[PDB]
Amino acid sequence: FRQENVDDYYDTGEELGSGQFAVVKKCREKSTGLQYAAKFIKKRRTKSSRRGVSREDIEREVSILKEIQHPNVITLHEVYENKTDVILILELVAGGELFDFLAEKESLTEEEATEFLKQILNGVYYLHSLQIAHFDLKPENIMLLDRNVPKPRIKIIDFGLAHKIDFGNEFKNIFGTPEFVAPEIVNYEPLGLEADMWSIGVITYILLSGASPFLGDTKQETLANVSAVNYEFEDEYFSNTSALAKDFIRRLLVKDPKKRMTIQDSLQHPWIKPKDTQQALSRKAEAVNMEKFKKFAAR
Ligand SMILES: [Cl-]
Ligand SMILES: [Cl-]
Ligand SMILES: [Cl-]
Ligand SMILES: [Cl-]
Ligand SMILES: [Cl-]
Repeated sequence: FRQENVDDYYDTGEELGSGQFAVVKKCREKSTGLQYAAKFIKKRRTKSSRRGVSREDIEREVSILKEIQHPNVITLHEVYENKTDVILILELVAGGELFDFLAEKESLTEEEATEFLKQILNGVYYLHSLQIAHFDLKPENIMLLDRNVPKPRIKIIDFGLAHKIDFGNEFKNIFGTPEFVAPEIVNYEPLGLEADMWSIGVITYILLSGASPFLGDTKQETLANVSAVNYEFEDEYFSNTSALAKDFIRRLLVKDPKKRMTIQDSLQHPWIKPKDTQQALSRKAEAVNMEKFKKFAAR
């Protein structure tokens, strides 16, 4: 990584987000005027310290980011390192979270929802073609490049949990968001590209209903709901939903990863690519709107 002072080359500014051991700031490159997002990742530095990320996990995220180039995945521009942090200069994605943008609309049909879902599928299809599992797919990691344009472009971000799956599975404990992780993550079982497909099922469920399918009243209950595949198309939220949409979701929310729909099959599923007009017109049904997001946020 570049062992120089990032401040010699960039002006940094507004914080855009921060988790544990990472903060993301807006920045501008002095030599070009172009804007980026700078992600400062705290290194733990010593193996016995608990005050940061393993420099090896960082190395993994950077090596994956350097390989990927696709219009629905975030681009890596440059990497700096100082004694305390590794700093990723990333493509700036400023349009906000997809679901926040969708919460502003009065109405959304299934057909409209698939135009955004298809961009997610396209990005994940690229990743899985490279045998890369993202492992942290959830609404907050699905951003918009520009929310004003007629067809906004989706960017998948945050490759902090992403792994190359060269053996078909990896045996590592993944600490993801309970609502969105697959049962094999909850149960500390071997993990593959299939885990992303589960997360896509959860995102799609929310995309049509405004409700979270496995969200329980305690964190452990949510994890148990996931492990038991306990969800329902509650008629309060899925009254309008087409059978094709429910079939697409049903084929992703499957406990056995080997029986789950693949990214390739999901792109060929009739809900995504209708085979006749009867199928296509069933996607005129209502997806999520402004009132469904607020009906479930009321809990
Ligand atoms: Cl938000
Ligand atoms: Cl990270
Ligand atoms: Cl095992
Ligand atoms: Cl069901
Ligand atoms: Cl299959």
